[PDB]
Amino acid sequence: PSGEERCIACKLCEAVCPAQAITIEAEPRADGSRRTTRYDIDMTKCIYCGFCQEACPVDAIVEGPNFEFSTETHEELLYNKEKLLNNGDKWEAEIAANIQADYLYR
Amino acid sequence: TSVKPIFSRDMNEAKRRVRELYRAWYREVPNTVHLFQLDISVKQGRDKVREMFKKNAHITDPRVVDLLVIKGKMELEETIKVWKQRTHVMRFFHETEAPRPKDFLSKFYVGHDP
Amino acid sequence: TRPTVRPRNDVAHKQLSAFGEYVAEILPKYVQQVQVSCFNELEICIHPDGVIPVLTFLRDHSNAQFKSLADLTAVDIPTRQNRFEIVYNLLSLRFNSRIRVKTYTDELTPIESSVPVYKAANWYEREIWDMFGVFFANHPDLRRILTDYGFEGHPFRKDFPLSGYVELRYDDEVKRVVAEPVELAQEFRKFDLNSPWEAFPAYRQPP
Amino acid sequence: SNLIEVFVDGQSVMVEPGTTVLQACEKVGMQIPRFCYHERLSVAGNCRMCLVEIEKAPKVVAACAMPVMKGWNILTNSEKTKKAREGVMEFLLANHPLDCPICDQGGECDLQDQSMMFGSDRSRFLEGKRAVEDKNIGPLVKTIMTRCIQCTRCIRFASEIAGVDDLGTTGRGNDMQVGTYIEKMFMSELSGNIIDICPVGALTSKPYAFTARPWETRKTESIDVMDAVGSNIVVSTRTGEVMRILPRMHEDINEEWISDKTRFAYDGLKRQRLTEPMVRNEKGLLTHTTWEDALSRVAGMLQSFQGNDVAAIAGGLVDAEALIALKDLLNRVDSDTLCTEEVFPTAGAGTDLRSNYLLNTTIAGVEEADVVLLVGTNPRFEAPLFNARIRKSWLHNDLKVALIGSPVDLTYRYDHLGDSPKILQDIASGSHPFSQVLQEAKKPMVILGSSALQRNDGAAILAAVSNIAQKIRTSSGVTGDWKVMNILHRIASQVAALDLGYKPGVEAIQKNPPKMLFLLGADGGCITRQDLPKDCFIVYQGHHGDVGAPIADVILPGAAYTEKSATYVNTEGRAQQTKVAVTPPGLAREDWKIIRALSEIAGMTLPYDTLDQVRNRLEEVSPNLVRYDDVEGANYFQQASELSKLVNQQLLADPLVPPQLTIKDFYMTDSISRASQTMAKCVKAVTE
Amino acid sequence: QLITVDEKLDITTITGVPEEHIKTRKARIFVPARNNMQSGVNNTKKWKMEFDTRERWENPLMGWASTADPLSNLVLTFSTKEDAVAFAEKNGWSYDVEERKVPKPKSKSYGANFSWNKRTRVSTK
Amino acid sequence: KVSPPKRAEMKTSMESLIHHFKLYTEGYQVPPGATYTAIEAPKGEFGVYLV
Amino acid sequence: PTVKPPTARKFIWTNHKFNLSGTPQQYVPYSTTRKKIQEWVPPSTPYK
Amino acid sequence: GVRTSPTGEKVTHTGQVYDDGDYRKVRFVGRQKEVNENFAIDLIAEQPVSQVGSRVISCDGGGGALGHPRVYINLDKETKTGTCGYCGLQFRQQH
Amino acid sequence: GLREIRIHLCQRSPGSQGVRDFIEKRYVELKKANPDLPILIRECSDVQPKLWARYAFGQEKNVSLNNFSADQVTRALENVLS
Ligand code: SF4
Ligand code: SF4
Ligand code: SF4
Ligand code: SF4
Ligand code: FES
Ligand SMILES: [K+]
Ligand SMILES: [Zn+2]
Repeated sequence: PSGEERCIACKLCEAVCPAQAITIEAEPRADGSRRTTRYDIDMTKCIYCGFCQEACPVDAIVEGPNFEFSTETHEELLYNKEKLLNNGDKWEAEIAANIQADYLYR
Repeated sequence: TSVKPIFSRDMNEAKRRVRELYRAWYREVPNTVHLFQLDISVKQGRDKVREMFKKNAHITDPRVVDLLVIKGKMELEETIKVWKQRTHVMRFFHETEAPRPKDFLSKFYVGHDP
Repeated sequence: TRPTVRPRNDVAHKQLSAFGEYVAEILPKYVQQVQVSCFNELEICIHPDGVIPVLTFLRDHSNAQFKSLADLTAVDIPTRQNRFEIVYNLLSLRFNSRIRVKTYTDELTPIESSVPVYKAANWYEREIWDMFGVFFANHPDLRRILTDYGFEGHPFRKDFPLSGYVELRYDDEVKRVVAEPVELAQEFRKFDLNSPWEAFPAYRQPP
Repeated sequence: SNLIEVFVDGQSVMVEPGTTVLQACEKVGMQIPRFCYHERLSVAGNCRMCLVEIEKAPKVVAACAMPVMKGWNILTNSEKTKKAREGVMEFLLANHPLDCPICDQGGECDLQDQSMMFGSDRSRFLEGKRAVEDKNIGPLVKTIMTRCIQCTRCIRFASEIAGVDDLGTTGRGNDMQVGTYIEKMFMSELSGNIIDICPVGALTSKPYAFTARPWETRKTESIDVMDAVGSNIVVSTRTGEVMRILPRMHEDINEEWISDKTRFAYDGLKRQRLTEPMVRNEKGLLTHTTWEDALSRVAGMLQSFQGNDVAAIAGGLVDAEALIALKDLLNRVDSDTLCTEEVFPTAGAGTDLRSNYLLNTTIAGVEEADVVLLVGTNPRFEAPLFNARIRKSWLHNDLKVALIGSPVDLTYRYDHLGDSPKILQDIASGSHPFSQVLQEAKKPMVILGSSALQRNDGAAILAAVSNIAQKIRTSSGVTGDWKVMNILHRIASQVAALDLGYKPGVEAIQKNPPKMLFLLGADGGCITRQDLPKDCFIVYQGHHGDVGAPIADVILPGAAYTEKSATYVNTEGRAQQTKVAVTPPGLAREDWKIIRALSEIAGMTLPYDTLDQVRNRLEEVSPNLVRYDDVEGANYFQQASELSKLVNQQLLADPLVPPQLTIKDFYMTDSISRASQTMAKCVKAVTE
Repeated sequence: QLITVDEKLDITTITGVPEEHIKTRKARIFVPARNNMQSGVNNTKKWKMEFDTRERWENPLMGWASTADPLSNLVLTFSTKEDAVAFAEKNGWSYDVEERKVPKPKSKSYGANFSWNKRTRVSTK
Repeated sequence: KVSPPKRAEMKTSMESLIHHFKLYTEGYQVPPGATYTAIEAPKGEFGVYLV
Repeated sequence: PTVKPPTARKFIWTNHKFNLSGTPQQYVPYSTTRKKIQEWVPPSTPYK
Repeated sequence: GVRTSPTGEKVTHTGQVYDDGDYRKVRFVGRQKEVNENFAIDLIAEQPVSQVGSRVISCDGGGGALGHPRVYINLDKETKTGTCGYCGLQFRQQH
Repeated sequence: GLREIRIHLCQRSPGSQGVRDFIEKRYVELKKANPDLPILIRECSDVQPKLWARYAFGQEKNVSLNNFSADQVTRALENVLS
């Protein structure tokens, strides 16, 4: 809620990803925080299996409800950290409500 | 050093099988150039066939020779029955691959590969 | 009475042990080892010379009747001088039982084709030849079945790289699909996952 | 003979008396769980994770501290044993913080791994946890002390291995805290090893923080080149980048430790790098060019000079392959002026006899010595892992150590004989009381530092020290095969260069100034343009832009030790080879290949094209250079002593003062460490 | 019936491996060193075969690590040094073998911590 | 040690966090062995020979 | 959302955006990390 | 905050920006560079420090099982605040 | 002219006994005579003993010394030095 990233660069999502679709680099931020400098998802490697959001200990990476994001070029499906943070800012209102409905089954 | 043979008891039987396969490939090249409508000539096809046989000229194990002949025959059956396509037949010629240097200095300039 | 632990079935274990030695008594010329797993599967380890006698006996014998070849495959273990293990999984409908028969071979030693015993073996043996390079003698029609035409190598060998040696693309200059040495925009990332602490003392090997 | 019989799970094993229960289990291939125990530290017995049942004995014993008894049957998988482990693991995890996602130890944590293998799968702790404050102990080690499990490994390592009694425990009970009590830095030259021994993420590497996880790193087994010890390391890389350096166990060299320079200077490989060939433009400024142009200019100049007009200087991080390739190249123009920056006296036998310039006792031989004489050396900073071996003997063998030189802190009490080089003549004549100790000693060891030979009377120093060892061996009372005389080196490339026949020191260049000069990684500044003709042509081949590069006419970028498979000979004479962890950056190339390519352009092609072929060449020059991990013995010390006495020399009146007197001079001693931003932090911290 | 074949096993022409990746490669046969960050020794039991490291470069689009080396990830496990060498001989690879490094046996004594007159006496527990 | 803990427990208990961490990185170890397991799949017998 | 409005956050987009593929404001990938190796810079003055 | 490089390219929260002469910025010509404008480092620093009356406090990020793993923070040092290693919230001891 | 002499021998093999005898006996006098000539004696186990001579411009000749006597070794070096 404060606007801080949930992701702590633990790399559990990267380890479990069946498709090796996640690439992560991290270092200490300008303050002492443990944060990513690279967070990529190759959406053309991803199998949309959801293991990454299961593996995440802080609910940082989620699969949202959007399924209407087909593109005209391949490169537009290679998401870097800026694109994914924008997705979270774009979809948080729906995402938080969906997690609210399902987190007691998890 | 006692082992189970594949087809040939010794290297003289094996070389007989090798010569027979070479004849079958030699006879086939004119048909392959015709059926697949290749822009190479029959000499080029037969030169390539000869090249493939000479890369293995140093084998002395009849079981290894038996397998190369076995694989060579499957390779030929794919061609005669047109299970292969033009792309598969032309993969032997590496047309789109640029020439990699073999001398030291040329390798030195491009990168680190020995 | 232990909700999470798989129950044992010692009756089936007893029955399979008795049959395992029954097969060893009838086929001593070939059988090299018989074992029964803790989850009750019987494996017969035979000399490769006995593939036809052993499979024929299991199919035709009145106390066997393994009329169905469920699966036939190979395993590659590079540390063995006979690196390939050939595995036959058979099912007997009459006695509602399964049996596994295993043998071995290397890159240059042929294994007798079992198509005369099980016609199901025809494609299974082509797959083994295709993916492992094991040659099956007297096969009615041995050729690649899964790999691309003209493909070179046997991908299921442990020393064959995951991504192979060649990749394909369409080239406009020659107006056809071409094969070229493989380059990956992102190399597959090898993970070292094995923990350095032993997990199963029951399987420890002598030092 | 005296072996007693015990049983592990009913299997008989014969062990020496005094063997612990934990050691008896290892002989049948079982590893008992542990936290506080470490085979190179004193036994503690506090974590209780090694508790194991002895058959028909009511109480479980601490397997790490309990000597076995004849006939004992050690039930290492009993219900009693397994339930002891579950209880102990449960207490360890009660106050432990839920940190694994943010903890650097994650994935290579003994607490995680032994919880998985020997612990329960859930928690019944329903209270709040302890939280401890963090403690600053310098820029190299981060402390998140709430993760500490009070195993005291760091305390025992700091005291026993580093010889520093700064770490301890304060308070008691559940509030007992590991630390220094006061605000204090733990900045030993071996301090980084407490990161490795700490079983949890309580002590982690500050430079490495958060950058990688264990499972995703590729491990290249290599050799350190920050000193002449030859420490075995593992370079951890990920996606073509070097992430950290770890020790690699070698009992006869570094055991399982490394120095801080070895561990933390790798970040100097990421900065100030030579990545492209460079030549001087039309205004005398270096500009990027291609390899073809750069090599042509050098080859053109090479073809116009001969004899004394061509010389070379090999720096401290050069590999044997580059050394032999450059020697052959200059030989083909009849030049013999192949020099090193590091001086060795060429008087007498010089480099003719390997025994004259080697650590003949070997590193592991220190553990058999009974008296050690150190001359003109601060082994603490010149060879940190060699000084740790001395302290190990000083501690476990009651070794007697004496020193001639500055009274530096060696981390163990020694007998300071004085810093005057004249003291050596008194020992030899028998006047000095310490002369009697050497006669008494049954395995004496005299060690002369290579730094003491950088003086202008190094030949006198070597002859004096060599003389003392000569009397000891002639005096009898010493087993024949024991070696007394030793030279302790500090430069990774020195021994290989002396083996190949390089002249030690740049004296020859000063004697006969050349017209064309090769600087093979030479960054000591021994030769500058003021010692050379005005229009001298200087080629610098190296991996860092430091001292040599900014004065060169041509720059040929080479590979660092992490970027090539190259041979280095340590101070014992043992040859070792690195492996490629990552490839050289940019346009840089393997160093012997640059010389081989330059030879073809110059029309003087060398007769080897591959790494195996150049290594066959090394065998021709010195066959020991391809016997990896083998220490070939060198004899004929009597011959060296005879020659050394022929020419009288006078010692100077300068007292022996090593180049390194305190820790601040340890961190930067070469191009890589000088470009390391971590080493700069260490220097700032220890001087502020 | 069996035949006598009096040659060293050599299968490089029936493995499909390209010429470049048989004779330019250098296999290393070794037992992996213990990860010094942990005390467990279970990853030091088997012999490994790995090949020489080659170039990895940055993908222009995303910055990923690209490779043109098909053997970069190929690692083989063997029971003994002899098995690994035999596998490399018959495949035509040049190899370097490294002796297994077993930890030395140590003399451990808890009572040494309290010595009457030795230096092993500890100043803290 | 086989099935990951519930998320609420992973965020409260030290044992659960450790086991979650290890299951989603290393995964559980399987005792050595081999099985041919088959079911009556809709298309017939579907089996795995898992080593 | 009229009856059950969503939770308001400062960082949530106030203005929703449709699919921008094929337009000047489409997403273009790039590496988000900085250069890893620093190259030596030669001195700017002559001295040789 | 989102600076702009002298060329005009926006600098990201990771400090990334193509330098002058880097051809790779051609990929943004006629298009745009995707940059998230909500820098987490700035937002977290706007949260007020929380005063607590105990030596140790616990943080789960808020929201119960929707937050992060619960950690306990020590507040003994008075020269600084106690920070949560997961969410970056700061705590101080009330006298 | 001659530039360098390298002698390789085994520390223990009986095939190197003559060379070991030469080094122990008459190396000091050979070096005393040729002060500026490098005579690199390099011992390595299980190597065939051998004499290497390097002349101007990188030309090298090697002479085997296997099972040579201390006298034969002396003859071999005299040929090289002359
Ligand atoms: S959903 Fe996609 S990114 Fe996530 S684990 Fe599955 S394949 Fe990987
Ligand atoms: S998204 Fe979650 S699982 Fe992935 S690195 Fe970040 S915190 Fe770890
Ligand atoms: S020390 Fe180990 S158990 Fe403790 S938080 Fe770190 S990884 Fe987890
Ligand atoms: S800091 Fe680490 S090594 Fe030191 S006592 Fe705590 S857990 Fe043990
Ligand atoms: S390992 Fe024995 S009590 Fe700690
Ligand atoms: K640690
Ligand atoms: Zn928090």
